[PDB]
Amino acid sequence: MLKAGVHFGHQTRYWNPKMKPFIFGARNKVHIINLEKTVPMFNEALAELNKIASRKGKILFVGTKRAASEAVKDAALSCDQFFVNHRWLGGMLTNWKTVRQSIKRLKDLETQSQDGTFDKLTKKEALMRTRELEKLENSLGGIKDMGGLPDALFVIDADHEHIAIKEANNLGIPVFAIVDTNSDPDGVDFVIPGNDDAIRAVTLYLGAVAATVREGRS
Amino acid sequence: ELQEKLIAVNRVSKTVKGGRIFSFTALTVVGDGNGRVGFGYGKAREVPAAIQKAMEKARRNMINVALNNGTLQHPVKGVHTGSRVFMQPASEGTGIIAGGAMRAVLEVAGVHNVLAKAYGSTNPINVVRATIDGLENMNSPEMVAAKRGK
Amino acid sequence: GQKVHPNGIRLGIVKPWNSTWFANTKEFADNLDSDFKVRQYLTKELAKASVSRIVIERPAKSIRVTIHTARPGIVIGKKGEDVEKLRKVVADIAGVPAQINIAEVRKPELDAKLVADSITSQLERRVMFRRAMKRAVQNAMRLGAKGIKVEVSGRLGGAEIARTEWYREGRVPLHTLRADIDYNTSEAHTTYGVIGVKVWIFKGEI
RNA sequence: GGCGUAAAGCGCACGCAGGCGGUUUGUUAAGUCAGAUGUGAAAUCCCCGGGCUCAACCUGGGAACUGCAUCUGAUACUGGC
RNA sequence: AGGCGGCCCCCUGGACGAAGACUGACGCUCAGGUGCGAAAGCGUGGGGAGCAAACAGGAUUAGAUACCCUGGUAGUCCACGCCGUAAACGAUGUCGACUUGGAGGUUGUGCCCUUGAGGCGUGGCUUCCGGAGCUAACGCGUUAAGUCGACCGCCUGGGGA
RNA sequence: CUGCAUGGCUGUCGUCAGCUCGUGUUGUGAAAUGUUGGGUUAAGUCCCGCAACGAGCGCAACCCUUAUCCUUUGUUGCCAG
RNA sequence: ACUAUGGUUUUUAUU
Repeated sequence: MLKAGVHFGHQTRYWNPKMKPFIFGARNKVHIINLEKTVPMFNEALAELNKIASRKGKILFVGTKRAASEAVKDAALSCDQFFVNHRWLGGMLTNWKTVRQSIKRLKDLETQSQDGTFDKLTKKEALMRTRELEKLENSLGGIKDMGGLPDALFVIDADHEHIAIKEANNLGIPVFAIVDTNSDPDGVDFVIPGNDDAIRAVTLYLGAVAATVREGRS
Repeated sequence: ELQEKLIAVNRVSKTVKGGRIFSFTALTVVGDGNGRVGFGYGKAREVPAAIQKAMEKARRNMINVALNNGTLQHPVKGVHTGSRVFMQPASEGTGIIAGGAMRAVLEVAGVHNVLAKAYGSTNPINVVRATIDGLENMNSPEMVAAKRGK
Repeated sequence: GQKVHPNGIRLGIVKPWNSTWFANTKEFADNLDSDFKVRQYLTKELAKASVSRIVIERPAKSIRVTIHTARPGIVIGKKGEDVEKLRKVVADIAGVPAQINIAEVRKPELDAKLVADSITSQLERRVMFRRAMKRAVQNAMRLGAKGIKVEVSGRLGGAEIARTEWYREGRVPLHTLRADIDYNTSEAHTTYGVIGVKVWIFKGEI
């Protein structure tokens, strides 16, 4: 384990009281976190990711928030891992035995503008059906090459996404997330402390996880 | 390894015109005669279609029965609406014991040394949902490092 | 559905016809009386030549005909370039000299008339018929086609019950104009009950 | 076995008789249970065997009537103090 | 509890918290009993502007017994008795107990230069939200119809009742 | 004789935009979802939005037909030069 | 500104 920044400190109470998984105290209206109760979890969050990467588990990285949606695309330039930075749909994994027909439509439209029937009359009218491709490239474009289901889902926010969590968690796929003291986890299988500032969530940790995926072998 | 059986068939009630609808409903079961069971309900026009939708549902699910001394590993409750089923173990070298419609499910699970009470609806398409709520309520320990039995 | 007829109300477009006859415009109404006189002794000779389709050709005060058969050896033997043995019959039943022609057949089991004859053989005999229906579907769909209807009505018991059934496969557009659906009607009475067999095959549009 | 509704919560509160009531150490042994004696005939349903051809009828012991009284004990729990 | 507000008044039951203390089971529920009235009704005496069961007049209409529209009795106000009753409907029984959180109201009790031209703990009560669960479904959600207990009353098909 | 038997053909809405499918989803279930919702049209037509998605038949296409300017022909039809 | 009626019986799934 390597940074992974976890404290500033900053802000007053935006924490869940129920349900206080990492906070243990307050000083000068800033709340402090216990990093000794989390050693068994820091030695797990990327250690288990390495275990499935060493077993050729297919990994899906999520970042639809505009602070992460481009850094996750440079992370896919430096690693042969799956990424989504645009929208999700209800049934995107939990209806795959039907929704794979939209993937098979996506790949058929990537070749449709080379048809001899596409050259006829008006350029504007010939493209009206092939324009549906840009909506499938926005919802299934990140999973069309996967040929099946992910082995794990990785997110760097604990409450920005919802359908990306519902589609994985119900289907028995483990979700991995980092939690700031301004968020509370739901539908997550692997949890650890982190920060909400993009310079820590995006710029540090989204590099540190790709350094765990490039290790397999097996 | 594999046992198959037909339990019930019924025409859909609806007066649709004038005449009645030609839809039918069927209930079938699958098992192994050794410790597993699966069930299927189906609805389609005429019995030769409705029975096949039921078989294709019954060929898509399988649950294990918890067994000890050749009978149930414990007495168990299983409920679906008016079907408030209780299933309990019987004596050595026994099979009647089982009769009526419960015999048709125990015949594909393989164990007639099991006694049942419905405490309400014996309606075949609904009581079959309460028995498998009982098979999901069967205990397999996963506790023998602290608690007695097995 | 179900009365839109592929070889009736939909026959006036894109399909080959089985009869054409020429006459004086002032006596077509008089020559109309002959259209059964050319069939009455010939219709029961078509199966005896294994014919899949007939084309009646009748020039002014003349007769020709063309017949399509997979098994011409049943009616002409070897080698097929002398049709005398059939011409001498066709000219005698017609009461006028004739010149008949014989044509070849491609995929003969992919035909609504053969499927209908293969199913009628079971019901005119009061035997098990569903085996022949499933065999015809798994014959046609593996020889060509994209969907098929094979339907039966009457004496489907169960003793003295009548009933009707089909069980469809693939897709079959019966209301689309230029669908080119291959079809045949079959109807019979055993002197103990009425039976009917209905067949439609879809291969491709236009 | 139920009482918002399909059938049932008193118009409501107070209260005599009845029902119910925190906790520990003594003490009692009513209630509870334990070691035995006495009895519940003939039978019941059941387990094994007998006098008569089978069977009735008659058996000859089990299993059993889980209560009621007396004797000798236990004191956790419930009740008395 | 049913019930109770034009305004202004006196007599009298009841609740509970913080720092603590004393008494010593004195705590809960009840067969039959105990006690009283909203609006009309009855008795026995007053009063009358407006409204108005009943009642009178013309339309409207087949008729109008209702609406329209002109008049109007009892009653409505007031008191001592009798009536003792309904949706006395927030369709929910009285008491004891265990649950997970947000913000305000109300009523007590603590803390923090209050440091902001403000807040956080925590009992009795409460308005809106709100995580499990309960249900035939709509509903009930710690002031639950969740979860477990003490006591009393009631009920066995339609209508007859 | 009879359209309360059995075929066949059948009125009108109306070329109207509607009727349906498979696999998922949801309820105790008949049933619902999609096809509803938001703009638009002649329109289940097209975008938007989306636990439902893509599809089938109907549609739109396809087919026939018209004013103008051309074009083949050149007649017993026509006559600008 | 305007109103009340309808007894009893009651048919497709196949020659």
